[PDB]
Amino acid sequence: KDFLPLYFGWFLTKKSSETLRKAGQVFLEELGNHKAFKKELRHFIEKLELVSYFGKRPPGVLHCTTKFCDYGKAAGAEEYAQQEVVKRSYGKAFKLSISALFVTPKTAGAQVVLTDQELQLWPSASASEGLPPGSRAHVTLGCAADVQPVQTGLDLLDILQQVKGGSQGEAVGELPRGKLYSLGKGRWMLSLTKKMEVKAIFTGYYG
Amino acid sequence: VQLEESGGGLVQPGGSLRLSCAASGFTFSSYVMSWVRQAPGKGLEWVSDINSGGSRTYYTDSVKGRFTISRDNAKNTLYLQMNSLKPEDTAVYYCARDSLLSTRYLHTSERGQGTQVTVSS
Repeated sequence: KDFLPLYFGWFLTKKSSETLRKAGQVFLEELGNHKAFKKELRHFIEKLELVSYFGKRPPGVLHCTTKFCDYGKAAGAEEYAQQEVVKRSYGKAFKLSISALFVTPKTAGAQVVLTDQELQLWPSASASEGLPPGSRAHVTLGCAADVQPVQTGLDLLDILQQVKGGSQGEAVGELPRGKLYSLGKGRWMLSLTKKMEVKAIFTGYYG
Repeated sequence: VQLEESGGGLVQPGGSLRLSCAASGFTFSSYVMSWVRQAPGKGLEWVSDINSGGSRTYYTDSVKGRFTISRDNAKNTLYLQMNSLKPEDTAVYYCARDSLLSTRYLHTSERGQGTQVTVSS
């Protein structure tokens, strides 16, 4: 038998990956200097440099995972890989929209919003109950030392649960690229005025 | 980008309203469209959204089975049929461009002026 990838997903072009990575680093520098963040440093961990705090960063180019397959060992991996839309789309370019950036004490990431065509590539957990399909879609930008990058999607889902119910509060800041919200418990969300568009190739990563 | 809501009003619990939102200034048939609402003393919260062709809809668990979102792309109009209304449904309702997940509705330029819905005796 042939094995499957470690995971499928959208892998950004170098130019797009560079643009988004730089936007994430600027956000981290801006957020860490904001009075509202500094005041709540107790709920999070002299000043903290968030670039340092998020000291594990993706090597190479950034990506947005669809289905983790573990070469076929993960539940649902074979069903996912055999879909016509997955086979037809393999190697094809797509444009992903980034609508928000977020930081928690564990991860820093970018929220991805998918087109209908891209949702067809999203696979069919309790953390996401009552949210739209594809809510977990994200690009990991940084993790704290003891954190695994899969936490980024769980962090996003938790943020979205508060946003859904209107608990994001009034905006606590305007940054150059959008509106900043303090969600409590170390969680911060920058809702971008203009969605960022990044070009990516849907393919499989093998390690 | 223009969004004009209408259809709000006062109703008794169990009653019905239909909100409308006429869109202009963009290619309406290209966009997911959303309804959000803000109850007194609370933040803007999700209600429902609908994809461009109208084939996919989303509802928060709190309105599921009672509200129906729909659209008429030829008339560039979005609708929210609100049945079996409860006092908990009292709020200002806003139509917004793009999906709920996109949080476009958090930006003033992306939403309409809002329409009052009040449910009591």
